[PDB]
Amino acid sequence: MNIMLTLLTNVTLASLLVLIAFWLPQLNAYSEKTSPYECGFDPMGSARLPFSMKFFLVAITFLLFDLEIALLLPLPWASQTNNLKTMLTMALFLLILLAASLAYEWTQKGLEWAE
Amino acid sequence: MTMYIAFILSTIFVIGFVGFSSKPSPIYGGLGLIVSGGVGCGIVLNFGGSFLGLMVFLIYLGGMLVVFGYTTAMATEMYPEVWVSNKTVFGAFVSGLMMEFCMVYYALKEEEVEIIFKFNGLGDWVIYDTGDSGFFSEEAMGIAALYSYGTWLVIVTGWSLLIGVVVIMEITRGN
Amino acid sequence: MPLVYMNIIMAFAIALAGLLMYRSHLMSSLLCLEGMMLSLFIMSTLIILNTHFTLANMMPIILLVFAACEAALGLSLLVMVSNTYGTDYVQNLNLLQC
Amino acid sequence: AGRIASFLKNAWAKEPVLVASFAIGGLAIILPSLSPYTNYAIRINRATPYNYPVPLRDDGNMPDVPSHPQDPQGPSLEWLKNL
Amino acid sequence: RGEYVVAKLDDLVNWARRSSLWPMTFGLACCAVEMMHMAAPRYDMDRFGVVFRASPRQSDVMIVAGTLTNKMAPALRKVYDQMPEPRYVVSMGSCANGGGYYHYSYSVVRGCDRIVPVDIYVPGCPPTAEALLYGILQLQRKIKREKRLRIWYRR
Amino acid sequence: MWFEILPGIAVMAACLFIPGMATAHIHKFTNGGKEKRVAHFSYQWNLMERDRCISGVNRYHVTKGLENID
Amino acid sequence: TYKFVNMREPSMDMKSVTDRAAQTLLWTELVRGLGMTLSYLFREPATINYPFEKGPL
Amino acid sequence: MFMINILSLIIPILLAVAFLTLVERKVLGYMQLRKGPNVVGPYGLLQPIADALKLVTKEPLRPGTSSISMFIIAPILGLSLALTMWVPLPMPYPLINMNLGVLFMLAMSSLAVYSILWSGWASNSKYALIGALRAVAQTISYEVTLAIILLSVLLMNGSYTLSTLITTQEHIWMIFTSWPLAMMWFISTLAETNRAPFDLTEGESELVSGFNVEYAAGPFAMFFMAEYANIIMMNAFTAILFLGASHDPHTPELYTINFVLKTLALTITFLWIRASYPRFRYDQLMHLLWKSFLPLTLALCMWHISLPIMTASIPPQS
Ligand code: SF4
Repeated sequence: MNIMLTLLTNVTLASLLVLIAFWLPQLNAYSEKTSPYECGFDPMGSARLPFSMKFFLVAITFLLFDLEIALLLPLPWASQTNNLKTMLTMALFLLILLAASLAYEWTQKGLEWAE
Repeated sequence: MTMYIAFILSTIFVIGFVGFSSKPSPIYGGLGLIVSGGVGCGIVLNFGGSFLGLMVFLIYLGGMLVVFGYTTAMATEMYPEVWVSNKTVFGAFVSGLMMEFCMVYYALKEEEVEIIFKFNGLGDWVIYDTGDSGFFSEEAMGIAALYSYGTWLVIVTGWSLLIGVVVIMEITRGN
Repeated sequence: MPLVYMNIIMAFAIALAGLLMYRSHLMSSLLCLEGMMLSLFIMSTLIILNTHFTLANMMPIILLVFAACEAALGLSLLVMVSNTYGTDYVQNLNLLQC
Repeated sequence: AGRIASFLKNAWAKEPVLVASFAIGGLAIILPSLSPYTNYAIRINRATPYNYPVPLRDDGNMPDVPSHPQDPQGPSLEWLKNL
Repeated sequence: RGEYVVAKLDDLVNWARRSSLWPMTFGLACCAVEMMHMAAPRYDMDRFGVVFRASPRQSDVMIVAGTLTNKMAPALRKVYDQMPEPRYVVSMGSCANGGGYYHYSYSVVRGCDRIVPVDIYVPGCPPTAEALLYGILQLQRKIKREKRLRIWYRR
Repeated sequence: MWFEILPGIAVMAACLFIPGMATAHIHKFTNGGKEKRVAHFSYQWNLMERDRCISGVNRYHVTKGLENID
Repeated sequence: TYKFVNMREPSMDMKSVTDRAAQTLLWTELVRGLGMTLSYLFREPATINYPFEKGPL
Repeated sequence: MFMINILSLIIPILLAVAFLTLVERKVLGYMQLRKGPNVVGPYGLLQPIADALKLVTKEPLRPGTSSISMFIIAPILGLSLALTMWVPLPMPYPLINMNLGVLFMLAMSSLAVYSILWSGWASNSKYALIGALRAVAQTISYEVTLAIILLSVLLMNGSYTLSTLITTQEHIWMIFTSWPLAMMWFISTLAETNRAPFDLTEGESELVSGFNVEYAAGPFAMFFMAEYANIIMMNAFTAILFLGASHDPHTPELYTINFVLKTLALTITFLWIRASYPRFRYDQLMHLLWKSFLPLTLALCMWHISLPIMTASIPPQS
C-alpha cells in the first residue's frame, strides 16, 4: 500500500515526463539526421564491435568482493550477541580475508588494471 | 482488490522468468531476470524477509550488472540480437504464458491441481503464522547468528572466496 | 502447498529448460543458470521465513555467496573462449571433437 | 635494528596509507583481548531481557531465586547504573 | 479569438529559446581565441544564459569561428546536419562570413554560407569580443521576433 | 558580490524546506496532534492494533485513559 | 644564465617525512587550492554590463 | 492525505533540482570571477525555467541506430530511482519508516548503473559505448567502499533504522568519531555522482559526454535531473550521517531548518570542489580506490567494529 503507492507515484510521474518529452516537440523527420556522430564524423563501422578490454579483472573482482560485503553486512545485528568474543574473532577473520584477497590481487598484478 | 498481490507478485515472477529464459538477446534475458528479481523481492518482503529481500536486491542487481559488463565486452557483435529477431522466441514466450495460466485456471476451479506435487489454489495468505516478535526481527537475528553459531559456515565461505579470487586470477591470467 | 510455491517451482522448471535447452548463446545460458539460483534462493527463503527456522535464516545468503562465485568463474570462462574464438555462440565450440 | 627502522620510515613515506591501515588494523585485533572492558560488554548483552523471564515453580529450598520481583536477593546490575 | 492565446504561448516559447541558446563553439582560427575572450570574466557570456560549452547534440547555435577550409567543409556539414532544430548558425569574422584575407586561396571556401546557412553575419578580423556578443544579442532579438505558432494557426 | 547567490540558494532552501514540515505536520495532523507511532517491531504493531481495537473508532491515535474504564 | 626549475629534492628526517605523510593523507594542498578558490568567490566579480556598459577603447 | 505528502515530497525536490542548475552556474562563475546568470528575471532566478522550457520543446532526436525501448527506459530508471531514493530520509519525521532505510537506499544507489549501461549501449555510439563501461566501472568500484563505510559508521548507531540515526548523534557530531571515515565517504560520494574531479565520463577530450551523448531534449534532461538529484540526496545523506542536528519533538521545524542548511552547505562544497580541482584519469581513478582507499576503509571498519566491544559501548539494537 503506502510504500507501493510511493513507488507507483514516482514511476508514473517519470513516465509522464518522458511522454511529454518524446511526444510534445515536432520534428521534420529527414533522413540525414540519422547519420551517427563522433566529434564531427560518424563512428565509422564500430560502436558495436566486441570490446577487446583488460579491466574485466577489476569488474569480476568487484563481484567477488561484493559477496564478502554481503557476508559482513549482518554485523550491526551480530554485535548484539552474548558470546561477543567469538563474534569479534570471526568478524576479524572475515575482514582479514578481505585484506588477504586484496593483497593477493595486488602483488599478483590482478587489481593492477591489466595492460 | 489488492488482496491477490501476494499471488500476483509470484505470477509476474513467472512470466518475467519465461522471457528471461526465452533465449532472447542476452540483455533482454537480463531484463527478464531483472523484473523477476524485482518482483520476487516483494515476494520475500511481504513474507517478512525485509533484510533478505533487500540483500538479494543489492547483490543481484550488482551481479546482473557484472554479467552485463562482459555482454557489451565479450558477448556483443556487429548485429546484436533483438527480442523479436528469432521466430522461435515468440513460441517459447507464449508457451511460457499458457501453461501456468491453464494450471492457475484449474487451481481456481478445482483447487487440487495434480501437476507434480499436491497444491491448493486457495491463495497464500493462509500459510502465515500468528504470533509476535517482541523487540527483535526474527530474520535479522537469524542472519546475525552467523557470527556466533555459524562457526563452520563463515570459515568455509571465506576460504572459498579466497580460492575463488585465486582461480579467477589463474584462469584469466593469459600465461 | 499454495500458489507461491507453484510459481517459484514452475519458474525453476522453465529456468532448467531455458539454460539446459541451449538455443545458441553461452552467455545467455549461464544467465539462465544464475536465474535458476535466484528461483532457488526465493524458494529457500520462503520455508525458512515461514517455519521460524531462525538459524536457517543465514542459509540463503550462504547459498547466495557460493552461487555467484559459480557465475564469477562462468563469465570468467566466457571471456577465455571469447578472445580466441571470437564470440560466445556455441556452434563453433567444436574443436574438441575426438 | 637499523634496517627495520629504515624500512618503517620508508613505508611511512613511500606508501603512508599502507602503514596507517596496517597499524590501525593491527591494533584492531590486539586491543580487544588486552582491554579490561570486553567482559563488561558481555554483561551489557546478557543484561538485556529480550524475552520474558519465565518464573520457576516454587516448591521450597530455592533461597537464591527471589520470591517477589521487588525482593532484594537475586541478580542485580548496579554496575550497569554506575557504568 | 485564437491569436491572443497562441501569441502568448508562442511568445513564452520563443522567449525560452531566446534566453537559453547554447553555442556549439566550433573555433577554427583566431576568431576562436576572441570568442574565448568573450566568455572570459570581462564580458561573461555565461551571464545571458548562453553556456558556450555544448555538445553538438545539445546545442542551439553554431558560431563558425575562423577560416573554413575545403578539408574542413564535410566535417562542418555533418556537424550542422546533425544539429537539432531550431538551429541558427552565426558566422563570425571576415574569413567565415565570406572569403577573408585568404579569399583567393585554393583550399579555403569563400564563405560559410556556401556550406551552411548563416543567420547572423558578424564582421571583424577578429570581431572584438563585444561585437560578437552584440551579434549574439541580435540573434536573441531575432528569436524574440518568432511567430511559429502564429503561422501555424494562420496557415 | 557573493550575495547575488543568496537569492539563488534561498528559494533552493525553501525548495528543500517544504518536505521538512509537510511530512512533519501531516503526521501531527493525522495522528490527533501526536506524532506518528513508529512500529519497528511486532510488539509495537500489536500495541497499535490493541489501541485501535480499544478506541472503538478504528483510529489508533485516539486514546482514552482511566475515564474510559471503571 | 639559467635556473634549474625542479631539483629541490626533499630531506628524509622524521619531521619532513611526517609532514609529507600528513600532506598526502590529510589532504593539504588540496585544501590550499580549495581555499584560494574560496577567496576568489568572495572577491568583486569582473563583469561589464553589456550593452549598458561597453569595454574601454 | 498520504498521496498529498508524496507529492509534497516529489515536487519540491523537482524545484530544488531546477534551481540547483542556477546556483551551480552562479557559484562556479563567482568562484572564477564571473557574475553568473542574472538576466532572466531578478538575479537569474527565472533562468532555470527558460532552459527547461527550451529542453522540453527542443526536438528529441531518435537515435537511428538504436532500439527505442532502452532509449526510453533508461531515463525512466535513472529519474524514478533518484526520486524514490529520497523516500526514507529522516526529516524530523521521515516519510516512510523503513526498518532498513540505510540499506534500502544503499541498494537503490547501485541502480544508477542500470540506467548508465542502457544509455551507453542503446544509443550506439563510440563515445557512448566507451563511457558506459568506464562510468559503470567507476560507480560499481566505489559502491563497495560506500558499503564498508556505511557498515563501519552504522556499527556505532545500533541498527539499519535510519530514523534512530539522529538519536545516535544527539550530543556530538558523528564526524567527530569517524572523520577519517567520512573523509573517504564524502569523496566516494563525489565519485559515485560523476563530478568534475572524479567524473571521467564526460571527459570533453576523449569521451565528450560518455553516456548522455545521443540523448536530446527531454530524455537527455531526465538524466541531468537524476544526476543533480543524486547530488542533493547524497549530500543530505552525508549531512545526517555525520553532521548531526538537534530535534525537539515538540518543534519539528528546528531539525528541518538545520538539516536543509547542512544539505546546502554540503552541496556548496560539491560545487566548491568541482570549481577548482582537475579531473582524474581512469588509471588514477581506480588506483585511488583499489590501491589507497580500500585498504584504509577495511582497516577503519576493523577498528570501528572492535571499538564498541572494548569500550563496552555497543549501541542499542532497538
Ligand atoms: S576573420 Fe580575421 S581573425 Fe577571423 S579567422 Fe580570418 S584572419 Fe583570423
